[PDB]
Amino acid sequence: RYYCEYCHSYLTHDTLSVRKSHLVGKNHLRITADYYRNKARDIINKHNHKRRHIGKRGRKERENSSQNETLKVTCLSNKEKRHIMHVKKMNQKELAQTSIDTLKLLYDGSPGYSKVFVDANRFDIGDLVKASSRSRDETCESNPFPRLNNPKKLEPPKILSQWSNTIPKTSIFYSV
Amino acid sequence: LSRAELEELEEFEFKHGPMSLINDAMVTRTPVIISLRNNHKIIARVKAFDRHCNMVLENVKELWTEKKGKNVINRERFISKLFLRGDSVIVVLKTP
Amino acid sequence: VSTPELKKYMDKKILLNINGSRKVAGILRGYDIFLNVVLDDAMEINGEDPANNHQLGLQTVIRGNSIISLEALDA
Amino acid sequence: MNYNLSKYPDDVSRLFKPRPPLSYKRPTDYPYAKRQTNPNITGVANLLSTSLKHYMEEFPEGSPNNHLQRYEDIKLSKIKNAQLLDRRLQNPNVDPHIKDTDPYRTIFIGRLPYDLDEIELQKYFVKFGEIEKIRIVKDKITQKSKGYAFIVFKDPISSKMAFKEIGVHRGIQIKDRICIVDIERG
Amino acid sequence: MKLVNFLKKLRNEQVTIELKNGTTVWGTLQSVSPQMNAILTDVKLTLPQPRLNKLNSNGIAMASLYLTGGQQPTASDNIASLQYINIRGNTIRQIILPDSLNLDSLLVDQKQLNSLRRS
Amino acid sequence: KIQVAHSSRLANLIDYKLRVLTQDGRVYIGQLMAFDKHMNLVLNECIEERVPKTQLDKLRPRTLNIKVEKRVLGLTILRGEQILSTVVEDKPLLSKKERLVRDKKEKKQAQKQTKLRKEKEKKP
Amino acid sequence: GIPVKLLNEAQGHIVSLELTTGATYRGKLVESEDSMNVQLRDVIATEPQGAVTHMDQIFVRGSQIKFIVVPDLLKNAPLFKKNSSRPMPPIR
RNA sequence: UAAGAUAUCAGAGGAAAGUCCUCUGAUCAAACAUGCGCUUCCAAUAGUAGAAGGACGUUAAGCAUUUAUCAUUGAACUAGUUCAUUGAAGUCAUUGAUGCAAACUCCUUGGUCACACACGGCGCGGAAGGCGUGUUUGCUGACGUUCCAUUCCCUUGUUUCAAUCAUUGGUUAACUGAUUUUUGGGGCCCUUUGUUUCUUCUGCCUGGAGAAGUUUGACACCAAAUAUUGGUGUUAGGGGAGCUGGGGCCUUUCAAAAUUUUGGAAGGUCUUGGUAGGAACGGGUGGAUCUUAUAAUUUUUGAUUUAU
Repeated sequence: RYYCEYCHSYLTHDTLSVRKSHLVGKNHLRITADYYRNKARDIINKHNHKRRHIGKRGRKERENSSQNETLKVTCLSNKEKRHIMHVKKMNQKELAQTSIDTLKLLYDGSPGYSKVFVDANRFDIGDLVKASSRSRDETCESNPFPRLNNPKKLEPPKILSQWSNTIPKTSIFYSV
Repeated sequence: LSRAELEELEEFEFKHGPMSLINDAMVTRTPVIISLRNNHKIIARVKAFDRHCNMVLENVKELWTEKKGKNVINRERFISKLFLRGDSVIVVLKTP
Repeated sequence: VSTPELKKYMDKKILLNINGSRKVAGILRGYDIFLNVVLDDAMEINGEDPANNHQLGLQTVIRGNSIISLEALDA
Repeated sequence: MNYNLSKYPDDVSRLFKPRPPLSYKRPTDYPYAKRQTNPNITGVANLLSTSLKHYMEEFPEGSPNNHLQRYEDIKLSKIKNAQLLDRRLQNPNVDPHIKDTDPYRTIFIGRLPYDLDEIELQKYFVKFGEIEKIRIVKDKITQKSKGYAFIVFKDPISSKMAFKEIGVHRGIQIKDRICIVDIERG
Repeated sequence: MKLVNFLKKLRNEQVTIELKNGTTVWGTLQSVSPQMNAILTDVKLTLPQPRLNKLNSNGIAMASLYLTGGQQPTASDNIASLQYINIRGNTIRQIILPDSLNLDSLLVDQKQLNSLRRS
Repeated sequence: KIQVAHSSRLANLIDYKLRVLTQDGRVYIGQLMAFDKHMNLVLNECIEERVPKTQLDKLRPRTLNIKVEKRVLGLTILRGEQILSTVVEDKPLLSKKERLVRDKKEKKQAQKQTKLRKEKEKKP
Repeated sequence: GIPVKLLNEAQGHIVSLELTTGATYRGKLVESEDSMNVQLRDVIATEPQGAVTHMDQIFVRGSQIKFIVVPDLLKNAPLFKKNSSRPMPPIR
């Protein structure tokens, strides 16, 4: 007999094709997509709880650290730490999905932009994406002069929220 | 075929077939020469054999020669009891 | 046991390496469970492209104990 | 990666990041074309068959195959089994014990309880016609009831109706055992 | 018949497996598999020296001897000791079994007798 | 170094960092995770180690030091045909007692899933 | 056998090869069959003397594969769970 | 891909030959216990160390070497060499590759335990084997069906001293030992890094706290499309009572043999393990192994000792 252990279910009618109908079935794909999403975070979320080995401290260092004053520690509340871990987890999700693609935005009206950045129609990748519009025929006859009320200004540089109040308050020149 | 049918077939091919040379060499206590694909030959007496041509031997005398720039030497190594894997052999003769 | 699925390859020009050094290009007709393969208009490729290259025959069949790789030089 | 021709969506496909390309290392074994087992295998020579005599004089008597004598013990014992059977087949028109009236009148009854008697045998078999004789057979070597008997009916149609009835009927229960019936056979 | 079923009864014996390479392996034998996968214990795997005025020995096997991690640095001759070596069957060329054991007790296969005794 | 169990077959020594030899004289050293009828095996974080042709004169019979050129390749599936022998290197990160503990908690947790699945399939 | 069942788990991910001739292919793996033979798509092929090229589609007799390197996140796919609890099968 | 099988041997018994089945021996194996003056290993604090393994790290363009296409046509040329043109293929590299060696830096691992600073063992552990007895079992695991099953308490910085309080025992109100409550003093740890990392909720470094809960359940987390459904994981550690298994020892009772040895029953003492599932039975049940199809190109019955 045969079964798929992501779904945990046995196949009802065993043939080769019923397997392939289950192997590329919508239900089964959503399981195996979700199964590896759980094993991804679990290696990171279950952080290596290391084992400590405490040495018997010296007579010398015990006197040199006694004269040194005891520093204050900061412990947050349970309600506080449940929110701050909700934030810091959601922040690391953002740094995954940045993908800084300003450079594609800069060469928009150039003479080979269809052939290099559209990426349905390169050579290296182009045959593979057609399986799984802005065509390759585009030349520099259409849109001769870019600035004819068409172009958008460059989106300004991003900044950190936490340190949003380090910015100089006034601009040097008067913008419109 | 059945399991009993193959037992008849195996007794035939050992007795009335090409491997009858080995089987008639085991029973009659006649020494054989064997050539392995090692390019060295062993002069021995058979005590058992099998389907795969592997065989347990007794009073083995191997005779292996080597050469390095047309300088030859003939080495002789004696062994009491040996068990030979069957793929290694290419030709078994039965001595007169 | 199972037949190798080269169903998408057939009737395209195909280079393949026989044992070690010899490379044989032709148009793939048929195949079997052992990967012994048969192809039309064969040509043995070498280092000099027109010079050492010579044609083999109208139909030739290769044993699958000498296929290493089999690249499909077409779509 | 960019394209990801896979069943999964773009996040999950980017999750299986492969380790970077394998570093190249210049190979140490032999090239696949040049690979071969040792050729030039010098055959079993005449000079080799001349040097056999140094081996032959040293070990002139081979060791005895005593593991073969375990097979020659058993196969010869099976032939001696046939000869004791051959001593029996020469010895039924003789036995005295099977040598009353017509053999077409004789029922064999078999598997009868060791602990039957001829009177219970007679009761059951007299169900299918008048009896001319009985005999339970007992081991002549010591009188263990053998579990068979021979029953001679006044007519062979009553012998074959007794056969019908009380053997193909699963075996006639007499005392506590299931008793085949046949015709005489012998 | 399988003569590999003879090797299974040869268990806890000193033995020399001698490989296709030319590497001999002197050790204490354990369970031999049906495909002849012999598995040894207190072993000492070596290469002989084909003398003949410095004829070069097996180039691949010398690499595979050092790689095992058993070759000690001050091994002057080419040997390597270690515990436990599992050996894939097809590589066995010979097996030099010891002088003491009697073949006649061991070469009587049980399935050979159990076919004749049953018939 | 490490003393392996005197009768321990390839099925027993899962998680033991092995030292597998191929026919070409190249060695793959890693944690074993599966095996098979014809003895092809899955190592976890293996490293192929090769003696280069230049170093090989140094191993010919006369402390020797050998420049072993190695390359990382994590999670392989070897082939059987190629393996020549195996040897044991390290022992697993978890104890012998602790590998029984993780079995019984996982054996308990696996059974809990089925009964929670069967009763979620039965009524709905 | 798990060694082979793993290779099916790696469809549509980048893998490597090493053919016994001493080549090294590394491209996305499209098909595999039970004899460990594979079809790779969009590959980079490294000849035994170092020469590298690119080929769109390649097939390899499984008999000549020396090893396959798989993505490292399948090290904890459920082939490797020792104690597994399958449910009772449906009746045929 | 299929079929078959689930240790072998020997004896007695049931339905002259063999098969089937059952209890009695031997051997073999697994699991579990449990021993051996068994073997090996387990890191400074009386100090700023060190052992094993790495670095796909640096010094470093180190030092020492050797390498950068072939064919066709003309000119000059010695009697090979340079220049220009035409064709063929062409991993990248020359700060390379190959050999030699050092220094430094940094990473992962552990009993950084207890007692002692004392002229070739028999401290308490943990890790890894070898060897020996005993019990169970004879491939192993879910699942169903009838049955046997059937507990608690304290603690989650730790240790030590002092103060008092309570409880229990010894002896002639007093003394002593054990245990518990409130405070104070001293020692060590707090990386527990989400400040105890068994959950949830409250909460903290001038403190180690408080509330609720513990498996047909609860909690955490991930995924969506417009609350729901589908997935992964957590549910712990320490001590004591009970209850029960195994081990050694002691005394008593009994049977055999010639005061002793061997076996069985009970009580006492030391030590060690378990403490919520277990038995029978049942299936067109799962997986393991074994034999044969299978020595005929895709693994194991030889094309890698470079060999004439």
